[PDB]
Amino acid sequence: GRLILEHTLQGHKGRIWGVAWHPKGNVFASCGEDKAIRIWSLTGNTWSTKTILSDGHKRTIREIRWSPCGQYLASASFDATTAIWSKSSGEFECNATLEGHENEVKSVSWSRSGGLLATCSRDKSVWIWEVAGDDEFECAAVLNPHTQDVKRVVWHPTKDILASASYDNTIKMFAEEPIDNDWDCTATLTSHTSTVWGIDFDADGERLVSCSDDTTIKIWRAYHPGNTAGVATPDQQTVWKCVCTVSGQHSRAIYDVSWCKLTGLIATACGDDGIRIFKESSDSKPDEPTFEQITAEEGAHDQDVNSVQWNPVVAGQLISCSDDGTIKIWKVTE
Amino acid sequence: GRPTEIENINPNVYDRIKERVLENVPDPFDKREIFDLIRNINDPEHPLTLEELHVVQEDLIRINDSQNSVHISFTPTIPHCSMATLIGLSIRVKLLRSLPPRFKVTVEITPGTHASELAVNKQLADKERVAAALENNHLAEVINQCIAAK
Amino acid sequence: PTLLSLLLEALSCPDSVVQLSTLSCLQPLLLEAPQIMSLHVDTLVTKFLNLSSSYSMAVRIAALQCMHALTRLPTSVLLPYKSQVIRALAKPLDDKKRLVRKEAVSARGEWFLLGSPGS
Ligand SMILES: [K+]
Repeated sequence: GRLILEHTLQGHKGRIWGVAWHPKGNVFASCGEDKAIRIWSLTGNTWSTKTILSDGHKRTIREIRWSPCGQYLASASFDATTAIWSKSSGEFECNATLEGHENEVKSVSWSRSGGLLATCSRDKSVWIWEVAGDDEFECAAVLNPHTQDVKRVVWHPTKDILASASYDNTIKMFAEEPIDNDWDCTATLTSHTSTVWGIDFDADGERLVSCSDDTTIKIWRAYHPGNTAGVATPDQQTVWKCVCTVSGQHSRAIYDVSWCKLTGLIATACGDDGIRIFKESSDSKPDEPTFEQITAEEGAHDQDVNSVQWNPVVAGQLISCSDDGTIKIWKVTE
Repeated sequence: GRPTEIENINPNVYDRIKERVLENVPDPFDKREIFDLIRNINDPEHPLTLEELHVVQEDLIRINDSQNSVHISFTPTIPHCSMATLIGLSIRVKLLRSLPPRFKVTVEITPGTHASELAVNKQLADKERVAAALENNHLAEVINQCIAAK
Repeated sequence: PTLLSLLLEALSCPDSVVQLSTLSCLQPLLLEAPQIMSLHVDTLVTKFLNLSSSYSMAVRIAALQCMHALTRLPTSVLLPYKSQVIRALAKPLDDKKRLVRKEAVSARGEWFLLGSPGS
């Protein structure tokens, strides 16, 4: 396999934290240290910034995430707020602001349905919000299960399940009981020896990647009751198990991982400035899967690679950002 | 991760050594230069430098210019120093500003010299928490007092 | 024209002796007459950065010492340059000589303190 660099973008001033593809795949957004969000549209063969969003946050914007509808965008920043931007007038303005977190907000995520919004912060908490309209936002649950800084929140692709990665080396699943009408923690995943930075589900949603500060990525499989293997859940809820651990592939902490829903490829953003692509082996067993590194670009950036995101529309197109102040769009060929 | 097999030698390394085979002479980064960057950092609470309190020492610094790696080991004044993270943070900020970005800096407590060394090392190694800490105006001001040269 | 205009135009002279000559005059002017020097910040910042990458080790040193001396100008007029200067001064931090790297550390460190919580 080969990883090919297509474009390099330097819109922001300073380090760039997050990038995310629009569900149409022709537009992406980026946030960074400059406290500004840049919307990038593709005209011809060149990518360019069409709009610049400023003054929405007083502090650094860590992550931005598109709605499943793709109309409006939400940003988690260090000013303990999560801003909501909307293009109702043909131009993007900040209509609503979500406050409540005690410290810096680290992550946002949208559910598959699009009516649920989840945030996590350095206050060891994971919040879930309800969206009844653009003029209305209602807090659904405030959860404090994590003992340390919560790094990321990611929703399940097919179902309304929430996953959270934390500085406490653990991952936590969250599901709501129908009879109870309240959110609760489903299971706790404990195999990493250091901070869990990133998480991403596979296409169907029965598996999960996680990258951590321990320079390893792990594959988690969801086991429901009555599994053939023989794994039993003392509670009614499902349990996840570490069925694969890739080690020695990364020199430093892995800050982000993305699992493509079109190809099944896995990309990692490491602190050694390197992007690595992993693909599941052809004969890999469903209880002990084997993943092999097909291609990598050790000099993908001049500094730490902060985020990697596959394109939902264009198969094999990857985007990444780094502390060197660059956004790079890649094309992988198996 | 795993060490390179003894039978193999990396082509980029071999060529790069042959490139070096070919005033204008370059000066490599060494322990002394890094030590000169952190020796005069002031203690947050006392009118002494980290060198005078033996918090930083030249032989507690490891660096490889070619491999783009710097390791700093600092010894807190007391085994339960409540300023260990602040002191280690001042070292990072000075090195973050003074070193080329190609250098990956690791700042850890000298082993066995502090009760919470694992927890402190983990904070200083988290670039996100370090970045968020610098956006605290009171915290960045105290750091600048320690980093100031006079 | 004025001697100041001749000192500024001397920064573009390809001769290294002329560059070292005008730089030795500009640094005290930056330190003792900052209000007058602030009018020419754009050409001072531009030319000093170019000279910090000259073939001459002495020129690179003198150029960075002026970059340090620029921080004596009023802070309100330096801040629109603070970002690009910190990015530009990252290159002399990796210069092949210790003596010039030392000046790059000193100059860049003072440009970090322009937007500083401390006065
Ligand atoms: K000043």
